[PDB]
Parts: sequence; C-alpha cells; structure tokens
Amino acid sequence: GGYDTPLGITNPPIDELLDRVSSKYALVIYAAKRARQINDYYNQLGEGILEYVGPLVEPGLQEKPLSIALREIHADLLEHTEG
Amino acid sequence: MLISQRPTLSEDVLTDNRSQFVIEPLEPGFGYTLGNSLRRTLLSSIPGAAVTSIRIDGVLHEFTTVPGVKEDVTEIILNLKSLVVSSEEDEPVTMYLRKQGPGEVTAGDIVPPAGVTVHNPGMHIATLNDKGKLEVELVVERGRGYVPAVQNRASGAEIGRIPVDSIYSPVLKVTYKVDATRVEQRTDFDKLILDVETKNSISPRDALASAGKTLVELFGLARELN
Amino acid sequence: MLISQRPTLSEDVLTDNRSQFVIEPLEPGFGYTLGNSLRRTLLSSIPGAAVTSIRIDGVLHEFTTVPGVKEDVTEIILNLKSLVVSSEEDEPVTMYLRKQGPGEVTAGDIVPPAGVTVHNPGMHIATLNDKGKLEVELVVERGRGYVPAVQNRASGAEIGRIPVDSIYSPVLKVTYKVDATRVEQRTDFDKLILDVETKNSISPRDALASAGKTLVELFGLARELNVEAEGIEIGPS
Amino acid sequence: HQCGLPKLMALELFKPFVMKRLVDLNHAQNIKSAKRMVERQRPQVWDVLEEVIAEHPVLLNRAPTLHRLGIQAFEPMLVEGKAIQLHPLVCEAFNADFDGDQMAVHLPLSAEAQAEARILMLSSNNILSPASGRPLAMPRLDMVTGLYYLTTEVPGDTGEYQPASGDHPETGVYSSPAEAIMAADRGVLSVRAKIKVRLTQLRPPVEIEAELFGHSGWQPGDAWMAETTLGRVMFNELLPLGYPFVNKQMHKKVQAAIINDLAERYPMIVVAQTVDKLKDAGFYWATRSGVTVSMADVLVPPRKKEILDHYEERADKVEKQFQRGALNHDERNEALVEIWKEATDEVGQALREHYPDDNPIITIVDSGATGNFTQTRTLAGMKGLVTNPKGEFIPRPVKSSFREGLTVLEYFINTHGARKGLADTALRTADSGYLTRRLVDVSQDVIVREHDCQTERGIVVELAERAPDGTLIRDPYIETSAYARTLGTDAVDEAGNVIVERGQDLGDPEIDALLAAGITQVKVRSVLTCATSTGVCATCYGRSMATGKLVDIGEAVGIVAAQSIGEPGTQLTMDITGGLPRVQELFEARVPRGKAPIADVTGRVRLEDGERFYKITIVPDDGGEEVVYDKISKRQRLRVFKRVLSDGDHVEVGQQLMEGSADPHEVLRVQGPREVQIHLVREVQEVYRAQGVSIHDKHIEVIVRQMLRRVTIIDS
Amino acid sequence: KVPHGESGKVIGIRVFSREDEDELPAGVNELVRVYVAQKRKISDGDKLAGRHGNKGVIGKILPVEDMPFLADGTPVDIILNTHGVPRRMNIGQILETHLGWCAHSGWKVDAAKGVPDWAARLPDELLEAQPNAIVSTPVFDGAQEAELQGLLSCTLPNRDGDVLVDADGKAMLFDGRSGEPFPYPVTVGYMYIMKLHHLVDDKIHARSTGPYSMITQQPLGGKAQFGGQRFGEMECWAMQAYGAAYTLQELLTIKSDDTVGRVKVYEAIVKGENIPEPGIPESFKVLLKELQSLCLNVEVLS
Amino acid sequence: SGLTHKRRLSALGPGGLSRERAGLEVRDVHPSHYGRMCPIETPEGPNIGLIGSLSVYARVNPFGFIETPYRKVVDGVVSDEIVYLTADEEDRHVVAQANSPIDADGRFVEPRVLVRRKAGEVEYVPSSEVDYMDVSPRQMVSVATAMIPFLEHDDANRALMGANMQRQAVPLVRSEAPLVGTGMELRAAIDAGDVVVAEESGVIEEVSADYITVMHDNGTRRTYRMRKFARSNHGTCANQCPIVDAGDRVEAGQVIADGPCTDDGEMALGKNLLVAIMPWEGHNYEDAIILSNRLVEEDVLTSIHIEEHEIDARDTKLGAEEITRDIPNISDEVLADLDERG
Amino acid sequence: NSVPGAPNRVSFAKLREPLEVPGLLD
Amino acid sequence: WLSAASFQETTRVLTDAAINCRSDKLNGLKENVIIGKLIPAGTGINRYRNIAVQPTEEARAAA
RNA sequence: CCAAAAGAAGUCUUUCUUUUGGUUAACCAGGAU
Ligand SMILES: [Mg+2]
Ligand SMILES: [Zn+2]
Repeated sequence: GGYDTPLGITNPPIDELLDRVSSKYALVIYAAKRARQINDYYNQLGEGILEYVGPLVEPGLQEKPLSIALREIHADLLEHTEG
Repeated sequence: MLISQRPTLSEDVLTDNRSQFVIEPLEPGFGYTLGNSLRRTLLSSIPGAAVTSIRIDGVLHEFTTVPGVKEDVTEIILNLKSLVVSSEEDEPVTMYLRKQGPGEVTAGDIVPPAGVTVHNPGMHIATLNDKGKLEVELVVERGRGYVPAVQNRASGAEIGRIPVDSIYSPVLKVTYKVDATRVEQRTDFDKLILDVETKNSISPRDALASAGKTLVELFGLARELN
Repeated sequence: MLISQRPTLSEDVLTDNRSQFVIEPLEPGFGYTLGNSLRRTLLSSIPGAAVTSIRIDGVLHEFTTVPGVKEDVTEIILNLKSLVVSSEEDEPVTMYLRKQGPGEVTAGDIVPPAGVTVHNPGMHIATLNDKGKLEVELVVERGRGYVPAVQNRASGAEIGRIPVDSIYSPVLKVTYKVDATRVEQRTDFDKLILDVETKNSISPRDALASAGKTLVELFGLARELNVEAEGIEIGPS
Repeated sequence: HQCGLPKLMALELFKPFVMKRLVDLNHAQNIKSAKRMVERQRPQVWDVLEEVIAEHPVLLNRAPTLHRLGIQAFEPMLVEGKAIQLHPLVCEAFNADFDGDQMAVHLPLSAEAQAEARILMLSSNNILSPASGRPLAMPRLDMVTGLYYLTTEVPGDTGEYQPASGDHPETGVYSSPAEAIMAADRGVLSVRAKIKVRLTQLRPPVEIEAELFGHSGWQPGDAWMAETTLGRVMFNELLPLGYPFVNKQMHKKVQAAIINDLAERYPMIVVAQTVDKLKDAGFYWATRSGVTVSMADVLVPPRKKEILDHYEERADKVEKQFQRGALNHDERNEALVEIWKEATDEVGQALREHYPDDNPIITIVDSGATGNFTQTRTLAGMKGLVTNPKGEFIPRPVKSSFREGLTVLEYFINTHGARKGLADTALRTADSGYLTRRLVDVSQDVIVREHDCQTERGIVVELAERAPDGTLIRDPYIETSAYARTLGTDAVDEAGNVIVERGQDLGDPEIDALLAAGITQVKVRSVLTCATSTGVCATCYGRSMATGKLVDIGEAVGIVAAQSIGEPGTQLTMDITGGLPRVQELFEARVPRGKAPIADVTGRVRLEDGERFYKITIVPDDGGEEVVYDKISKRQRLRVFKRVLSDGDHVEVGQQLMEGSADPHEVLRVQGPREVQIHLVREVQEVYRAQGVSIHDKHIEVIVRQMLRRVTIIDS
Repeated sequence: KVPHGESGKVIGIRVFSREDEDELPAGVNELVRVYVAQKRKISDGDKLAGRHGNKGVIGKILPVEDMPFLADGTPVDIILNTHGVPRRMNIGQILETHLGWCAHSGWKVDAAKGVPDWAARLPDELLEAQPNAIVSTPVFDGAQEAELQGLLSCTLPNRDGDVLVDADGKAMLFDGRSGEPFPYPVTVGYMYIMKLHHLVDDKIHARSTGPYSMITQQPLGGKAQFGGQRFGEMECWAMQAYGAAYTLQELLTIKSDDTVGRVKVYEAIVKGENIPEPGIPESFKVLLKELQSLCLNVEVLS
Repeated sequence: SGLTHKRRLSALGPGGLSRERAGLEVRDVHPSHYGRMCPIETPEGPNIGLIGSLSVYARVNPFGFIETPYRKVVDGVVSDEIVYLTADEEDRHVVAQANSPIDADGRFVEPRVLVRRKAGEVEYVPSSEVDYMDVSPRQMVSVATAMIPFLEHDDANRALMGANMQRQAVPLVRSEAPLVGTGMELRAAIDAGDVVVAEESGVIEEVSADYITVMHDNGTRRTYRMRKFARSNHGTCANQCPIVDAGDRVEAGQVIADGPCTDDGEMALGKNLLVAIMPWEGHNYEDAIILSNRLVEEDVLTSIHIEEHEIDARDTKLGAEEITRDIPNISDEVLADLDERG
Repeated sequence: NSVPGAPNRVSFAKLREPLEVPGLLD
Repeated sequence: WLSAASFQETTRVLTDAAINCRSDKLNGLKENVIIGKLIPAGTGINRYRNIAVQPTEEARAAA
C-alpha cells in the first residue's frame, strides 16, 4: 500500500526519517543542529569562510533551512554520534 | 443512434418582469446541469446600478434624526435600499430629492439627471409634517454583485457623507424544471424550462443574454486548447 | 465589464491517456458553475462507436456456456463490451469474428468492414480447446454517451441476437475538485482541477476541446437573444 | 495537518518575519519602513506573508488541557474571517464542539522549537490515544452515517443482478466500475443495489485470492469477478492498494477495526491519508442519505394503551392490597416499581419491533453515529420511572413521551433528576481537575532511563482461565492487562518446546499462539518489579501505547500515566462509594467508608448473631490466638464467595468477611506488597471498566509503584 | 485615547464644567464624555440560538446561489444539522418549524360537509388563516400533534397551484451547488432564531510584543492593553509528556520574562541570525528576594 | 434581561450561603417550589440552584413567605373563589391540576384525577376529596420560561438553556415578532417598561421621531419624548420609535411607541428564518450552523453597539489640569479632528 | 386581550384562565 | 523543598526546610522548569542533547 | 526601544548630528466552554 505524494510540512515521510535514527528525540536534535549549521553558513557566506558547509541538496526558490536539513537526513548525506 | 438535432430556445412571456425559456432537445441528464449553470450565472454576475451613498443637509452621521421627519436616518436609509434604478453611464452621477411641508415622500420625488431613471415611483421613503423639510442627494453607480459600504476615510469626503451598501443585481428569482422522456426504445432527451423574474430594471431577455455572454467567454477559454 | 484577473489552463500528463487540467484563478463562485457542466459534456457529448448487440452460434435458449469454449457467455459479452472501436458510417454495420481449432481468440482476429477500425487489436476474448470453433457476429453503430441495453423491439426478426450495453463515449471517467487560491487580500478565489481519462481512440486534450466547443455552441443560444448586452469579458488570450 | 488562521492574526504573530522578508526583497529600505508598511497593511505584505508561514508550524491549544493531545502543531493557512478553522477529525482529541469554544495559538521561534512541532507534536503523527492505543482520528457522527449509507445493500433496488430467465442473458453484470458509475449517473443503477463487477485494481479477499490466483497474489492488473454493491467498491477505492477487499456494512465497529488494522500494519502517513479520504466520502454521502427529523418520522407504538392498561390493573391490585393492610409502605413501593419497570421494558420492545430499518432515527442510532435506544424510547414510546431528590424512584410513573408532551406534574417531577445531573456534572469537573493535579505531582520522577535492567522478577497474568468442563475461554479484560508486555520467562506447555521466548512484545499473534498451545498463566515484566535505581527501564515498561513500538529512553511515563488516569474523569458518574470519590479514596490510601474486615488466618469461623451487631471469630488452624471482630454493625451484609458465609465455613488468609471495601493498609500488613498491589490495581480498574473506559494497567502500575517506595522504622 | 480594537463614528459629546455651576465630585473642574457607535453585521463565528436551547456558532455563510432551494426557486436562509435534534431531546423545535410553515403560507380547513374530527376541538377562527398569520401556543396548553398534522395536510398554495411542502412536512430541495435534486425530501419550515451577544469581534486577539508588567516582567493580560495568552500549569504537563524540552524552555524564558533574551531574540529575528540561548527568568529572582524578606537565607551554590 | 433581573431570588449574599460552600442538598428543587419558584430557569455554571426566579402568579405576604393562588372546589364544584396559600396550607390540603376535564359546570368528567398530597406525593384521588385546583397551567413557570412554545416537548436540560439564552439576545436594527409565540410577549413587553404607554386617552396631534403630542379630551396636552440611540448598561442600543399617526385616537394603557426589542408592543428578540434540517457537506458539523448571504445583504441580523469614554480635569496639589489643543510633542496631522477646544 | 391596542394573535388554548397575570413588577 | 513548596502547604514546608537547612539538588522536572533550565526528560537528556552532526566525507567530496 | 524640535546632504523624502520627553496593582461582581 504505497502512499501518495506527501504535501507540505509532511514531506519527507516521518517513518523514513525515523529509519535513519534510533528515536524521534534524536531526530529532533539532528535536524535542529543541521539547520543551525545551514543558517550560520548563510549568514557567514558573504563574510570570511568558516568550517560550516552546505546545503548538500539543491534548495528551493525559498526554503527554510530546517526543511533542508530533513531533506538531507532522508538522502543519507549526514552522520551523527550520540552522547 | 446519433441524434443530430441541435437544441433550440424559445421564449414565453408570462408578464413584463417574468418569463420562461424552453430549451430542447437536450441530451439525457444534461438538463439539470445546464439549468443550474444558467441560474448561477443569472443570480450573481448580471451588472446593474445602485445608490452608493447619500448626503442629507441637516445630518452629520447615520445615527441622528431629521426635525419633522417621522423616520430616523437609519429607517430612511433602509427604505432607500429598496430603490430600483438603472443608469447608462459609467461615471458616478448625483440625483436630488427636495420636499417641503406635510405629506408622504415617494421615489417619484427624486429628480434624476439624464440617463438614470427610477422604475418604482410609488415606493415609500418617509413622512413629514408641518415642520418637516427633507433635502437629500444620492449617488448612483454601476457595478455587479454586492459591495459593502465604503469607509468614509478611504475616499476624500466630508463628515456629511453617508456611505451605503450597494446591491447591483437586476435579477430577482430564477428557477427551472426538466421534463425527461425515457422511452423503452432508448431514444431519450430532456427539455429544460427555465423561469426568470427580474426587478423591473431589465427584462429577463436582457439578463439571459448577459448570462450567455459570460458563459460563452468562460467556456471558449477551454475551447482554444489547440 | 472586465474580469480583472484572466484565468488560464494547464495540463499535467499522468499516463498515455490520462490528464489533470487546472483552471485558475476563477472568480469566487465560478468553480462549480463550469465544473459540473464540463464534466457532463465530457461524459455525454462526444460521439463514439460501440458494439450494440452480438449473436453467437450455438447459443439460442441456454445462455450458461458455449460449446467448445472455456469462458461462459457473460464473460464473452463483457469482454466484447470493453472493445475500443471507431466507425464512420451512421448505419449499424455488422462484423464477424470466426476462428477454429484450439488457441486464443484476440480482437485482432476480427475482420472489420470498410470504415470500422479496432484500436486495441491485442485484447483477449476467449480460449478454444479440443478442435473448438467460435463464430460471433457483432453489430456496431456510433452513438453518444452511455445507452443501456435496448430490448428486442421485434423478437421474431432475430432469435439469437442478444443486446448489450453500449459505451459510446470515448471518455471513461471524469472527476473535478475546487480549491481556494490567491495572496491578493482575498484568499477566496477558485481553482478547478479536472481529471479526464479516455480510451485510446481519443486523447484527453481533444475530448476537452470538443466539450468546450459544444458548450460554446449551447450557450450561443442564450447569447444570441440580445447581441449588444453587457456581460463579463476576459479579454484577448 | 493544516489549520486555517485569520490573516489579520497571522500578520500580527509573524510580524518580525514579514518585516525581515520585506527588507530582503527591497520592498522597504530600513526595518522602520517595513514596520510602518506592516502596520499600515500595504498590498504587498500579503504576498510576503503567505511566503513566510509556509511550513512554519503553529501550536493550537484548548483549555482545560486534560491530556497530551490538547496541544497540537498544525501548518497554518490564511483564511477569510475572524474564526480559526479546525479540522473535524481532531475535535475528539481536543474535546472541542463548536457551540462557542475558543482556542489559543502559540508560535515557535527557534530551530529546536520548530523541529519539535514538526516531529513530536504534529497532528498527523499522533493518531492513536496514548492511554489505550485506540485511534482518535476516526470518522464520527456525520461521517459514520455517510459511510453506513454508502455501504449498504438494499434488496430489490434499481438495477440489481438478475439471473438468466431463459429468454435474455444475465443482467446487472458490469465490465468495470467506470461503466457502473456511468450507469448510476443515468439513474439505471442504484449505489446500493447488488451487482457483479469485473475489478482489476482492488485486491481480492483472502479466500478468493487463494482459490483463483494462488501463485503469490493478484499482482495489480489481474481481473476478478466481484458480487457487491457499487458503494462498497467506492469505499474500497479509498483504502490502500494492497488492503484486501472488505465486503461488509460499515457499522462504526467495522470502521474502527479497519483503522486499527491499518495503524498496525502500515506507516502513519498512509493512515492519515486514508482517514482524510474517508472523511471526504462520509461528508459527501451524508448529505444524500436523507436523514431528517419530522414528527411524521417519530412513530408511536400501535398498542401502548393496551399495555399501559394491562399494567395499570396490576398496579391497582397492589394498591388495593396495601389499602387492606396486607403489606406496608416499602413493600407497596417495591411492587409498584417492579410493575412499572416491566411495563417500560414491554413498551420499549413494542417500539423496537414497530420501527422500520430505514427510519432516520433508528438509522442514526444503529449505525453507531450517536445516541442509544433509551433516548429513542423516551422520545417516542414512554419515559417511565423518575427519581426523587433523595434518589428513590417515584412510583407514579411518568407515562407520556416527549412526542405527546408531558403534563405539568410529570415535567415538575422530571426537573428533580435534571438539576441533580447538572450539579453533579459541575462538582465532578472540579474534582477531576484536582485529582489530576495531585497525580501528576506524585509521579513525575518516573522516567525511562535504561534499555534493560536484566532482572528476573515479574507479575503473573490471568490470561484466559480454564473452563469447568474443559475449554479455554478468553479473559474479557485481556487487552488492558496482557497486551503490550515483555515476557520475563518462557512459555512451555505439556513438556513441549518453548512456545514464546523471553523478551517478546506479546501482541495478538503471540497471545493467540499461547491460547492455542493451552497455557493459562504467564509471567511478564512490569514496572512494579523494576531493578533500576532511578526511573524504569524500557523493557519493563514495554510497548508504548501511542507509538506502537518499544518505549524510548527519555519518555516521561509518570506524567503520561497521570494524564491517562485523570483525563477520563468528567465522564465518571458519581454508603459504599462507587464513582470518582472511590478513586480519590483509593489513591489517597484512606480507610474506606464502609470498611469490611478481612480474615487474618485460615480456619473455620464462629459467628454469633448478637443484638444490634454481629460478632465474628476466626478459629486458627495453628491454634495460637483467636482473632475476634466484634462491632461489625448489622447494617452490612455477609460476603458470598464461590453461598453466604455459613458458620464453621473455612476462610482464606485474605478472605473478605463482610460485604464492602477492604482497607489497603490491613491487606498490605497481612498478605504482603504483591497482594496489595493486585488489590489496588483491580479496585481502580473496576471503576473505569464499569463506566466503559479503557486504560491499560501499566499507568496504574506506575502510580502504585510510586505509592510503595518508603518503609517505616520500628527498631532504630 | 480610544483603546485597542475599537472604532466607529462619534455620535455624542457631553461636556460638563465648573463654570456653569454643574454638580461634579469634589476637586473636579471639568468632565467630558464621548460616545462611539458601531454597526455590526453577522459573520462567521457569531453565536446564534433558538428558543429551545439549540445554540451554535456560524460555520459558514454561503452565497445565495449555492443554497438548497425549493421548487419555486426560493433559497433557504439557514441549515441545521439532523444529528443534534434526536439526541438532545428538544424535538419541540421541529414542531415549531412545522407550525411556522403553517403560519407562513396560511391554511383553510375545508368544513364543506362537517368539520373534520381532528378539528373538532380546534377553536373557531382557526379554521382558516391568512398568509403571515401570527398564532400562539401557551406553554402547557397548545397545539396537539393531530392538529398540526391536520393543518399541514391543508395549506394554501404560494402563487400558482403548487403546494411546496407535503403532508409529512417535508419538501423536495434542489442542490444549488451541483444542480441535481436531492434524492429524498427534506424538512423545511420557519424557525425563530436570535443573535446572542458573543460576537467574534470582541473575542479575537493577537500579540507579538507589547506592554510588560512592572513587578514581574511578564506580559500583561487582556485585549484592552494587549497581553499574552497564559501558558498555564496544565499546558506545561502536555509539553513534558511530549518530551519537548526546548519548546517549553523558550516559552518560559525568552517569551515571558528573560529581560535580555527578549530584545536579543527580536534583533536576531529581524537580522536573520540564530536565536540566542535563554538566561534566567526574572520571577525567580523576585521569588528569591521575597524569601529573603521573610528572614530566610536563601542562597544559590555552585 | 431587566425584567428577569428584577424578579430574581438569590440564596447567596450577606447573611446567606456561599457559592463554593453549598452542598447538593440546597441546590435541589424541593416539591414545595410548585408555583413559587420556577424549577427550569437557573444559572448553568457553579451558581446552579442558588439563584432562581419568582413564578408568574406568586406574591409575597407580609412575613416574607411566597404565596400562590388556588381555585377552591366545594363539594366537587370548582368555584371561582381564588385563595392565596403558602407552603404549609398547601401541604395540609389536596390540590388538583389545572388541565383537568371541567364539564362546563365545574365538575370533573371522571372521578380519578392526579393530585398532590402532603409531602408532594402524586396520586389518583376520587374527585370528592379535592380541596383546590391550580388557577391555570403556566403557573409553575416564570416569565422567561413562559415564552418557549412547545415546552412540554423539550427536556429540562434544554429548556433551561433556552430560557437562559433568551436574555442574551442583542436588539437588532429592525424587529419582527414571532409567527408562533405563546401570548406572554405582550404582557412582558408592557410590564418591562421599555415602551411608551398612553397615560390618558386622547387624540394624537404631532408625531415625529423625537416626540409625540397627545391632546387629551379636556384641554390638556402631553408631550412624550423618545430615547434615540441611547446606550444601555451593556453597550447596546435603546432606540424608541412612534407607532401612531397624526390622526389616530389613542386610549389609556395603549402602546404608543416601540422599544429596543419590541414589534408593535410584543417582544421580538430575533427573526423568522426559512430553515432546512439536513446535514450539508459537513459545514454544519458538531453544532455549527450555515447561513445564507442574503441575511448579510439585507441587514437582517445587523445590530448597533455604543461605547462610552470619559475623562475629567482635576485640581491636584500642583493645580490647573487643562483640556486644550496645545499638547506637547504632538504634531498637527494628529490634531486635525479635534475642534477649537480639545 | 385586555390591552386597548394590541395585535390580533389567535390562540390554540382550550382552557379558560380565571385569574389575569398580576403586575410583574409588583 | 522547592517542588514540595510549590505543590502545597508552602508555609509549613518552608519553615521546616529552614529549620533543617535542607539543600535542593535541582533534579526534578518541576524545579528545572521553575529555575529556567532544560528538563531532564525527552530531548533534554545528555544522550540526545549532545549529538554531533557532520556531513559524510563522501558528501563533502561531492560538494 | 518610540515621539517632538533644530541643523546638513540628497531624493522631492530617506540618512547623519544635538536637545527634551517617554508604566500599575488588589478586590468584588458578572459571564463562557
Ligand atoms: Mg464546547
Ligand atoms: Zn527494569
């Protein structure tokens, strides 16, 4: 029973994201920290270079960084280590 | 089994402000749909003219009273909302109503300028007495649908201006019926009888013409796909 | 009187014969005015052709099974019912499909007369076993819409002929929806989303164009009463 | 996952975000210009506003927040008006009807705050109730009626299937559901008429799939002949592609079962989309079902007068017997009450037999949409007995239905019960709030902190006790005591190999296997026996009723348990207490109102029926000391277990002698901690079960665990 | 100044003065009073109600064309749901509805050859009524069901020889939105509904930033000033149950009373930066001072 | 709202119980309330049972005990001798029902009729022991609950809400009396005091939106002034408009001018609307409602609200508070509406 | 029924009321 | 003593705590909420609150 | 962090400089879900 195209805030599907991590609590911090990194990159883009990179996936015409983070977690382009 | 008899429309005049148009022969099941399409167009998208605001010499707002007039400005405004007036020119125009001494004030006392005309001179507006003196100027404008009162600040207007809700709808009541002929030989068709009644501003023929002109454009939109 | 914002029309091809047209931004209330009319016109105003009746040898009184054929009568009837055929002659023409010996009967085995054509030659119809023979005559005429089975007006004229339902319309399934749109202080306009599916004898765009032409012709009757009447005009494309 | 927000409210919550974008898009020069534009509501702000709110969650909340699902995150979308538009499927979660309620809207700001509102609190991620695991986004009311009308089979309807008559072939066979829809649009077919269709995109049932295709399955595209109504095909086109074909009438129970199955076997997104499609179909077909109320549809029983006269004769005879002194006042009242209860039941039966099956009222009642048949009997047939201000029945009784109209006295004597109910409701809401507040505070240090304490202790579960003649009758209350547990030992039967291994979720398949193998008791892990120093482990707690999998390693189980216990207050109707006061005195560990003494040692019991009070003595089999309970006022009865307590009967160590409530303190002192735990959990569950509320036992286990942490020092 | 969320014409100004020896409270030299008037229409969310406890807010306001209309083209004014009537046991409204129609169209009982049995006890002067008649049914002595059924069976046509509502009280409606008639007859009538004083215009409120209290720096309350919606104690348990720690921290620190966090987050938002970390709420320090004022030596260690 | 406010009996106050301290035994409806306090009308919140309304026919005797009128039956003959009884006298005797089969000569059709015994028990007594009967039905209900048609077909829970919600309705610009009422509207409107009643009979001289002049039969002339767009305690409108012409002859006690919620002297709190009872697309789902747009175009349910603002000038020790246009730190664009003196 | 100028509102009442409602503000 | 003082009987709890010179370790959900910290539950625990995100070497090479 | 005044530049209305000014609570009552 395949699903239809997810709409808006429900894309990508949450189950596929949870397959990447152990729990949803881990996914929250995963995505939040990556979003902070993306926003830091954007603010620092015009200024001196820093370690922070990204986005690793082509962004939309206007896309909030948090969404981008999830779209990377789904693509399996990141890695994390819990405490 | 291809029936190649194009539909035709015929009129039957019940009275001056009402009529019935019969369209036949239609395909089986396409009577209610066509009738409802015409009814929706007639009841919503027919242009007309209506009063947009009034100004009374002695009053500053809508919540006051005119000396000598039995009604208050609110009741007078609600009475004027029943006027049926047809205009012929785009720009706003003004008509005047002046009355002195005792007596009833009817819509026939309004002195329209060229082009505009009042179709119900017998409507009641107010009643005066020996101390009464009424002097009100009305603004008539063209449009369609229902437009709420325009704020006095939006335009450049004095404190004496009274905005009024405008209803530019000439049509009053539209209905229809279908007479389906389902024969055992499977040669079927419909027969749409559409009844239209307008408020004496335009004849039902003119309202059905406007409905047809709107729908032809909106469907030729899709016709020119290739 | 101008409309202000002109509507458009775009297609989203999903399958070989399946589309999803979107019309926007329609005035607040014209989503339903033309959605249902367009759906009805698509489903019941496009001329087409379909099998009207069939006669099969060996089947006169008992309609349970056909000798020498695996599939029962009803299965054969509803296999022939979903046959895409196009015709030009108004009069009902007759076709014969005949095959002997074991094997599979396919729509490509039909020998159509001049004018009649079959657009899905590779459709399974029946299976023959043990030197079986099948020979069935189809009656094909062009109509419009969906016409249930027409019962025998003259029973004495033909005894083996059995009427079947006629799906004349090349459009099989149509649905529509209405949404809201616009960031222009209104957020209350309409967006009509058609979903047209056809046979392989026509494409959804052609069906929509024909439906639009039919509706324009219909509402021309209302328009012609008073030519110089004021309405709402969208302007040049 | 969407909520409609008025645009003047959205423009205010999102003011800084709109100002930043206005400055970014060169619509303004400095932040002051953008701030003035927004306050002046220039045309372009809207074009920016809809860009800002895209995929930015907003938290909606309605007070009182009894449970977790009172706060939920939705994606906002601008709408015209000043009212917030709420999806109809979440009203059960918020407990929000539309008679004038209000809700509050909060806006998350930071990245972590936004991530939690999309992944933890989103409305489409929480479909199952955390208290019991049942879905909360089911169709209800109008939707149930629509789907019940759609999927119904009316014999002899239009265009039904007709077998061959010998002159013409079969009729009613359609080559595809598209042809069926085309036929229905022409009036030749009825959406509730039995037909035969050739389906190629709907998976066949289990038996048909096995007996027609075999191999592996239908493999979408393969055709099969289905005999059903068009409405059922329309209904099944809403379910996932791989879901078998459901050919049944969709009573509310059937829809609940289907949604439970989808939740178990499919991801959350599929379930959310399916419930949305079901909502749409139910709302579309409810308008067409023709359910209206008119006084012509409220039929009256044909022979109510005969029944009422027949029982009036009996009432007259009883009154005459009383008038001659044959019986006292109480006997007369009891006789009259029995007569009138019988009359009410007979009138209800007559009314039930009279109504057709297509009446709007019995249709709304029978489809599970709303209401019960008692209200229908009151409306149409007869009201019946009514209560006093004290609570005893008036023997009159009320004899008119609300269709005919009550007289003055009947209305007056009805107002008694009406006002009693209203006052009870008010006091009940207050008490429930207070109880929940205390429960959340006692247990908030219970948090899952590990994955396995690797202990061996556990609790046994009754699990379908054996039948007398020999048979396994399943325990009725097994979904709330054995499901969602992890085994602490292995299940072995009749020397057979281990049926179920240690550490198993113990779901439906495993319970079915255990029942088939023929075992009655199993030992499962529980929080009452957790070995962790602070908080519980994840294996002991077990499956999370909301997520459906094993609980996480940060879950606050204490607050969830407190909210699950206290949320179903309100709907808990109030000398032995038996309502919300009963729960309050259970958790407070107070001595019960009607305390019932319990035996302290086994042996036979000598009972002396003194004057104004009994006297019980327990004969110890050991012979050390005799325990005597003297006062035991005669008002209370004598307990019956298995026959009323008979002199010389043998009693158990924890047997309850009188009829009443045993105090938790004595049972703890006599039988130990496990028995008091069992007693408390069972007593608390009884109150909820009686009212028809499902709470899994692990929440009560958490609370009881927190009640039993300390010990009292006797020898320093 | 005219407070928040108000407008309208100024209709009256009443000014007193000590000069004209008007009686005022001691120490007052002048007193001015201004009246502002508004004209409110009905809108979504406004609360309506009948006389039988059938309340409910206005869900939608449809245009006139897409509403179920009778056979003569008359749209209905209001639509009420069926599922609420039988369950709440207020069937009286339905009866009113029925009688309303008989009062609207008017009736005439045909006593051609003897008055019918059901109208045997119906007071004369009720055997015929003109359209838009006004009737009265005293509270506990009124119209019986038999009389209502009889009156429904005999009722006048509207303009032509058409009776729109049959003997059962139900009429065939047309789907104004799709055009097809509804499959079954519907119950139509006239009901007397009132407009309750619970309008939305007084209920809606929103805030991004505004006034803050003095002793504790949390935002104010109420629509008149501005104020924020309370995030109570019961709403904090739900967030803890969800496990959302950061949402609760931001709600209780940088949205209510972190005096520097508020300005820093506003600047970060307007400048597109990252939201900074919260500090310490001010109410906690107020609490520490209040405890120290009780001669309790509260100290925070490290 | 005002009429019901004046006929209210509150059990809470100085010398009475408290809202958060009263139990369920004082909120109940005692069987001695029949005819003395309405059992339906009462607050729904936590005040339920502590506040009630006096019944229609009830009065208060010198000692403060509420009384009700009863029509006394002598030897089975229902006389017209009305006697006012209090709770104890009613307790001693046997009281029948108003809606009983009187046979045009004050004699019951059948011997068995429902009665009320000492402790409020209801029984069937042969029609020879009855001592009294109720003057009428509608004796146990108050003014608000007497205006609900078909009350005997509604449950008490819904009747209570319907009665409590008739005093929240806002006055509309134009009023319309119900097609189906209960005959209590006229009396309630007249006794509320929101209409102008011709004090003495005469002939109308002048009529205007502001005043009415009445020429009494003997020389004297009386001028009634009207309250035009006056604010009430809860911010609504309090209009008054004449309903008489310049030639009509009025009679003492006749209504001469309508009020806020009256239509020719009868209470009119709402409007008659054409209603269907179908479920429609789920928009009238879970107690919601659907309205036509006509009701907005035609101002059927439009209302007027008035707000009042005050400010005063006070001496203060420093002295000289002033009301003037000269305000510091204020530009001229924000001083355009203010007139010459503020 | 007793007010001089009142609208004619026909009633379904069967019984007769011996006593007229007192002054509601008495 | 902070949680107990905030639950009920503030005066008695505070006075007996003052006499006993009790020290509060700030380990509960309520105390952390009062003092404005991150609750030790759900996302606020060390295991999840100290995750180190990092692009995969392959993604860095590609970009 | 906003408002007012004065000066300079440019745009035909933004920026820079100087000066001045610039938020409550507690009770009682009445409603709502
Ligand atoms: Mg509610
Ligand atoms: Zn453990």
